[PDB]
Amino acid sequence: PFQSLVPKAARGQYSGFVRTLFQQMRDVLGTFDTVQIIKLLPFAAAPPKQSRMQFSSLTVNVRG
Amino acid sequence: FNKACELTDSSWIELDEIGEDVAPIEHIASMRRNYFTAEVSHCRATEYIMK
Amino acid sequence: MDMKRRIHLELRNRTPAAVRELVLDNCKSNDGKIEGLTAEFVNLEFLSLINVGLISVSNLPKLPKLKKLELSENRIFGGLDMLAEKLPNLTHLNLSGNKLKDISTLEPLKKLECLKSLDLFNCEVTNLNDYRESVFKLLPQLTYLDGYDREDQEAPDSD
Amino acid sequence: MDVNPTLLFLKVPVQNAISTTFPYTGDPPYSHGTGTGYTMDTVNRTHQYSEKGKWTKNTETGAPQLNPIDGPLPEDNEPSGYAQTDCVLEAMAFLEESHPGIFENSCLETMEIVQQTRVDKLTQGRQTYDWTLNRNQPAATALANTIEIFRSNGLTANESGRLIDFLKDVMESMDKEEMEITTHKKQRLNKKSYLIRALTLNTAIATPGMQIRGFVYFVETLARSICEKLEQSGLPVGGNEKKAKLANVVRKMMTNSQDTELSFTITGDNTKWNENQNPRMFLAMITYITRNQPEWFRNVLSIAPIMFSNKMARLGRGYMFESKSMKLRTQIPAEMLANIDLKYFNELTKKKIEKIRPLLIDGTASLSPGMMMGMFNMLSTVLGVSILNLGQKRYTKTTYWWDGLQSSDDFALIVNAPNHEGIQAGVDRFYRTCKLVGINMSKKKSYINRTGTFEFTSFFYRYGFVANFSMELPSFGVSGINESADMSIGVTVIKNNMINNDLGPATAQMALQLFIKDYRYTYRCHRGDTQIQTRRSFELEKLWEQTRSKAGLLVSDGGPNLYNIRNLHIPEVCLKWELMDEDYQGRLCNPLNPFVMEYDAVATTHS
Repeated sequence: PFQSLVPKAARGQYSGFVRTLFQQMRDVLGTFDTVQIIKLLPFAAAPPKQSRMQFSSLTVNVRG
Repeated sequence: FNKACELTDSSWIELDEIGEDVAPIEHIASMRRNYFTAEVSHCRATEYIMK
Repeated sequence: MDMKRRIHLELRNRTPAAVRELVLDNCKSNDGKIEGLTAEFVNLEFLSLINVGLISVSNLPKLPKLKKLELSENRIFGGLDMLAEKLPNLTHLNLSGNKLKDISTLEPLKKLECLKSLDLFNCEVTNLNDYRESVFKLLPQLTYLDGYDREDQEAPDSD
Repeated sequence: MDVNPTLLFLKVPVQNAISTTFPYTGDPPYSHGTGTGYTMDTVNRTHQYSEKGKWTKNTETGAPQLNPIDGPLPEDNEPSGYAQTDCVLEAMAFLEESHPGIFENSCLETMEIVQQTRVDKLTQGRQTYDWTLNRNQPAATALANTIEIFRSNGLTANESGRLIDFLKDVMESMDKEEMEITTHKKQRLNKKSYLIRALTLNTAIATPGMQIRGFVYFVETLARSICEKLEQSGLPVGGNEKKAKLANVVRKMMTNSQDTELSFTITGDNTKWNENQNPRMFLAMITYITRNQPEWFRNVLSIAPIMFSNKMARLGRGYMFESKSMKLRTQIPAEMLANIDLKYFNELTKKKIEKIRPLLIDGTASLSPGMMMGMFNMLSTVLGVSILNLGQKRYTKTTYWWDGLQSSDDFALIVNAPNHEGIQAGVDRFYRTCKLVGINMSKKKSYINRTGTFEFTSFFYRYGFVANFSMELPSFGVSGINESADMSIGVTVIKNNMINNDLGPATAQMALQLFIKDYRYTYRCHRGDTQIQTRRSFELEKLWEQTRSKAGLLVSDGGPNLYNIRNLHIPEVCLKWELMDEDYQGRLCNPLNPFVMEYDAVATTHS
């Protein structure tokens, strides 16, 4: 259901991004923030696509 | 015109919110409007509109 | 100074087998073709034919190691099929300012295996709609068209 | 690819994507046709179409007048104003016969309307010509000035307040030997000059003075009362109701049009409608409608055509001469067109001026032969419907019979016949019977195609589906009164626009979104969450913090919008009632404020 809100056009590019970030929390020992996981987890439930963009804000559509 | 019909890397029109969608006709209207706004938000025609 | 002269002027008493980057711009073409270069150039990997009045690349030499060719500011209107066979390893082509006017003209480039950039600025083919998408579908191996990859993200430096 | 939006029609029928062909939704930023040139040209055209009439000189006004009625019959497929009085009277008699009592009932209703209507009804209109200033002013100012001048000259029956008394005063003024006009300037107009000033139209490209409007209103009231009873007419109605008539007619002509009876629809358009209708003929038909009626009713209703048939026209502002070798820009007023040497102008304008010069009196130009647009719009439709009624198959006495719709220079004609020769003869009988009454069909703007598809006043009908593109998108912006009124108006605009001028749900929602954006950007009342930093943000922020039920805040108090399609008829303060905090309710609607279809809303601190 969360994936319904996320824009389709950039639905995948987010996932990859987020996924990558999470990997960098499992490789760099000692870095682990619960808040970041609970914040960005639902954004990583779509077929990932790779890109070189540095996202500053992940957008979600509510009531137009 | 050919360049005015092309996408761009930006979001030029940022519309505001609407009340909840209860009526089925409201759902259909919202679906149409959301698809359209997604297809035209990023576009050079919107760039000309806002400029 | 036409090509034949400047080539030697740029040969600098150094044998053709030992050139890795040759620069020949603004010089001339015999009539509309490259003349002066020869197949003995085998170590070359960067040839710049910029601004040389050039109507075609029919008589281009055979450069196995070429990787960075650029024909900008010339007047090529086709005949790019030769570049495929004659430059198998080319991976950076710069066709900007030429007289290309159709996607069909870029069909021959589809058979280059290792292609990474194709600059196509100021060419009448760039005025079409869905220009970049059509080019990226005709040349699937491409990863940077005009400088940007697929989402208008600039190509990273150090290429 | 080279994008070709027109090619979209290769897949979707044209009537489905017809909206694509309408360029503007709004009044363009340019003026299309106006000025002295396009008025002189209209005068010349109106006289040309009646050049074979009878020329006379008006005793009172003293201007040449062309009377084409009962003139030579036309000989070529070109416009002609030579309306035949016998033909028009016969057509209206047949219209009465097919609709018994229509004229009598309409006359009785209009007569009841006359004895009640107040003079105030004459100010609910548009720009009007002030005979006291030779300018254009809104209706109220014109009426007030006319009443003041009438009182100053001794005419005071208008004090009764009834419009008919004002008309009596107007008629008395037309008889006075001298009218004194004192403006906030002292001037005196002799009988002839004032008579011309009251029989003039300024620059719908012309607006009548105040004397004419009084009688025009009653004549058009009778016309509307007649039209409302004719199913053929489509002028008095609008919106969804009009969409019915179209379907209805296509049903009438296709009930049993299947026994080989070929059916054909002519989408038509009458060429130079206004420049062929003859006010003398409007008098000839009003004298027929108002038969066996009180003499006063006929007299009051017969005075609008009488004043039009002698009407004059003011050419306009004038011309502008530019010397590009001296860098000079001078202006020539229209009043000087009667003497200025004809060398400055180009050839076409020179010909126009030369042709119109004989008709120039006191700076105006007599325009007897034809009507002008915007007036008698509903009385012309009655003539058209009468013509459409002459194809009832009891009035053609043949095998082809036509019957359709007409809306004052826009018509669709259905011409059922048993074979193609029948269709080609039933179209000729219409195009010829319709020339005798001065109506000219336009052959370069019409087309005939088998029944099941046509166009009627921008209501495109295709196989039962009617697309309504007659009216334009209204301005979806803040009215500009105050915070409370603007929300009530803007939402109501979208509602009643959806009801009347068919507007899609999705486009309605996006219009609402744009309206909310404009609303929040005019009165700085962005959402509380939103980070826009205006002078009013801080106060809106704190109010956001201390409200537990943030959903109940008004859109003007930095709250969330709650308007969707289902609740566009509910005022804001009553939509967001249960959601408000009791203390917030008390604060907003406190009668101790230091601050406090149209704008139907609740009063709050915002007003």
